[PDB]
Amino acid sequence: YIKRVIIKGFKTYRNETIIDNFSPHQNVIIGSNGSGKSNFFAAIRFVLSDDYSNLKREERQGLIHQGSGGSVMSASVEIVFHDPDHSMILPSGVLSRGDDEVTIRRTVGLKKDDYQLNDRNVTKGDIVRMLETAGFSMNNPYNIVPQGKIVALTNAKDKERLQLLEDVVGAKSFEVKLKASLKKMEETEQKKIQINKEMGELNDLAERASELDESKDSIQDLIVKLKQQKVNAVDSTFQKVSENFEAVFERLVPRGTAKLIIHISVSFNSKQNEQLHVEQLSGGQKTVCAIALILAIQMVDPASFYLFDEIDACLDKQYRTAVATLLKELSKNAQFICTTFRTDMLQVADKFFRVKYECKISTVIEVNREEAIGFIR
Amino acid sequence: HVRKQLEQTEQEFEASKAKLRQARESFQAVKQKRLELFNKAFTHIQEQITHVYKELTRSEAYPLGGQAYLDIEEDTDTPFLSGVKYHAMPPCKRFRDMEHLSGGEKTMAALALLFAIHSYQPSPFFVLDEVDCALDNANVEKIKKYIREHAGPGMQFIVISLKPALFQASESLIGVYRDQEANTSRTLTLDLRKYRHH
Amino acid sequence: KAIVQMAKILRKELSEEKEVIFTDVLKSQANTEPENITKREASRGFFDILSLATEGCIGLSQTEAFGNIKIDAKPALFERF
Amino acid sequence: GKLIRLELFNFKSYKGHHTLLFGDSYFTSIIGPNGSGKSNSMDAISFVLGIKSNLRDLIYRGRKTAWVMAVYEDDAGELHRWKRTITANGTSEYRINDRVVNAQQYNEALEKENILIKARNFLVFQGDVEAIASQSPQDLTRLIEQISGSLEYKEEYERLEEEVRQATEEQAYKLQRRRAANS
Ligand SMILES: Nc1ncnc2c1ncn2[C@@H]1O[C@H](COP(=O)(O)OP(=O)(O)OP(O)(O)=S)[C@@H](O)[C@H]1O
Ligand SMILES: Nc1ncnc2c1ncn2[C@@H]1O[C@H](COP(=O)(O)OP(=O)(O)OP(O)(O)=S)[C@@H](O)[C@H]1O
Ligand SMILES: [Mg+2]
Ligand SMILES: [Mg+2]
Repeated sequence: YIKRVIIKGFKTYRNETIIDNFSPHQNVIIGSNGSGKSNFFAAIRFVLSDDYSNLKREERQGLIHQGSGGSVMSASVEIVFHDPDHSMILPSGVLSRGDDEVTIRRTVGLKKDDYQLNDRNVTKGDIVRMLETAGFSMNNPYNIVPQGKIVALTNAKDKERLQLLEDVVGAKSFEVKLKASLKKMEETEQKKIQINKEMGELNDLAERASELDESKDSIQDLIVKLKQQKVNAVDSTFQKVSENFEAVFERLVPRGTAKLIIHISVSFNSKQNEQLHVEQLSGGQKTVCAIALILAIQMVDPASFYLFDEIDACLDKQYRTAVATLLKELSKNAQFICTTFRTDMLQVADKFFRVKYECKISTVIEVNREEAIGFIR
Repeated sequence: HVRKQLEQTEQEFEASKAKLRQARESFQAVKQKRLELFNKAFTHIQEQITHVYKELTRSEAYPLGGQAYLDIEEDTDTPFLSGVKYHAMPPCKRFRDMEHLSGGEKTMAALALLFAIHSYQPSPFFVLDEVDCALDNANVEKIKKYIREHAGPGMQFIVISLKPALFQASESLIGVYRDQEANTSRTLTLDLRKYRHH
Repeated sequence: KAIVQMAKILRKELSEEKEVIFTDVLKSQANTEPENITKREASRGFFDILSLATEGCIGLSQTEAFGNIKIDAKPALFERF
Repeated sequence: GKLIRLELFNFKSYKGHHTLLFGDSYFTSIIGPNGSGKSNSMDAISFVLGIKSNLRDLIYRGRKTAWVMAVYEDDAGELHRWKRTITANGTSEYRINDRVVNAQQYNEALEKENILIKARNFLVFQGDVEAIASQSPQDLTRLIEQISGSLEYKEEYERLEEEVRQATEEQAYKLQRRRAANS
């Protein structure tokens, strides 16, 4: 799906860095601590997703390369796709499957420099509009797994997991719209109580008082019906999530059961045992249940490219083997860009990139069979 | 009628001023005690953080290592009420913001801070969880070369580790396996002084 | 890779004897005398037998401080690695 | 000195009597797969020295009582058996050398051999490196205030802050209503 990445002037990169020839199946980027294999993912997120939305001077200086007093002007990331049919905004010289003019270089400067659309400076809205109709979303919790997210979902308590499920549904289009009608409720209440009492002082204004009473009845109707819409969406998505989680966990661990009980707590075990939530767990099965939940969150809405920054932190031979086999089975539908230090997702993947560390600049090379050499030295 | 009222109000005002001086000099005494007890620990960790970071970031390719120091933002009268910023700069690396660092470099700076905090009041033992499992093989080897050079009489190291590059060099192994048919944990131990290097 | 090798050495030693000492499996795998066995091999095999034991495939018995480890077979050993 | 061994009985994963032997080894690593109880052994180390930070939850569940004893030898060569017991009603009994001891004398016997739980200088918990790598400058000030021993005298500091502030404010308005009484 994604074809080649061109990175110039970004945080730890040279005058131009081209990474090419990765098939739509699973591809793995390796390196060492300080190479930039998590900075390549921050080069991908800089264009497609909306982490770097609108930035002040310190965030721009964090993006732009501070490379020994050279090339501090700009940073640019181009991402080339390939597709039989893909969405677009204006024709703009349609290349033969080379839709890179729509995912443009994303040029930032020290000042607010505005980027283009094949030599025409075009807003972010057209980019997110074509990515709207390309089957993506610019604020998904699954298309970005940065450094520290899986350790965050192993120390998040039950209400924070329910809020992340609520943002998985996107049901705050039924909640913050209900908060706008809550603004309406407070202002309408403390305005028109005074209005109807002064009208009852004068009392044809009782007609105005009566239809403001029925307007408050309409406020009641809309708030209970939108609470009904919220629960109607949330429990259907939860009926999807609970069973996706059951299937994913019974595929990872072939000896246990795992549900979700909504009050979020996760009643599971490893054999014929009792229920234990995330207070009473080893870190190994805590990160197993965290990645099983996120591999359930993918299955409510599957996308075409995923990013896995150390999705197998420090588990085990059996757990990395199960996660590698499940990711190989899942790579039949979408791109799976990943990062590893251990060879269990190297024996099963297809493409292997190595980020060569130097102490200010870095570049990516591609050989395939020197990687297990690089890890089993 | 007003003169003895004046003197009684004046003298209970003076008694309130005297107990004000009492509580105020007691406050300066407990403040100076808190200040000295904080300042000696601050000076000790500030002098040892540089050496522990140089020991954690040197290698064969770069023998001098990085440099780290922690310092008060606003040193006016109370360092214990101000924040301490921890600057940790690895080899060939310099920033203005510290959170631009890697996963392994953050883990190295964190382990250097813990080792420098620990040697203020040195406990007879030191116990470590799986802090190694966000690191590559070079940083795990530097952890092993730091621990093997420091573990001895007066400083015992008990690490919980999964990486064989770290626990292959211990003096003894405690292997804990879960017997599942009885639903218990069990321990075995092994002496690694019976075996050779290389 | 490693656990398959260890599984084969255990199936070989436990096919003939009822119990086998861990240090014998380590001498068999290193293909040398015990004085030449290295820490990396001993730790690798030790962790491998802990993993094999945690799956419920083998049994482990140790009755002295830093003493010999006795290994016995379970039925599940000859069908799952 | 050094820790010779731990003896655990019906602590979290450990059904019955188990022995964690350290011996002469000044560098001993605890290994095993996931869900096995290495961090349970570290929690036994943390619990046997008096950390409270759900006390019924430490007893083993199969599907009565629990105790853990740390044997430690000092620089002279004498053993200091420190046993903590979770009894049937949720209370913790402390024992030194088979002699029952309360909380403050137990912590005093620990602080006699430079084991300071109130500083927590020697325990690195699972994820504590990522936490201290994500700490705020105020959080690091709290940590150095912890390990310095100067986290004590904090409530006395803030209490006497309030005392001297009330005193000088009452002195000032004493002056103002005193000149108003002279008025
Ligand atoms: N503006 C910049 N100028 C120079 N170097 C930068 C800049 N921003 C970030 N870096 C460097 O880019 C690197 C970012 O760390 P990464 O190598 O991406 O993390 P990682 O090591 O790939 O992930 P790990 O190993 O799991 S923590 C660090 O070496 C930073 O010093
Ligand atoms: N009171 C208890 N009774 C019985 N089992 C318990 C009890 N408390 C915890 N457990 C179990 O013990 C497990 C913890 O095992 P540990 O050995 O601590 O994990 P660990 O493997 O040491 O840490 P990792 O996975 O290597 S990071 C929990 O996940 C529970 O299944
Ligand atoms: Mg990273
Ligand atoms: Mg653990």
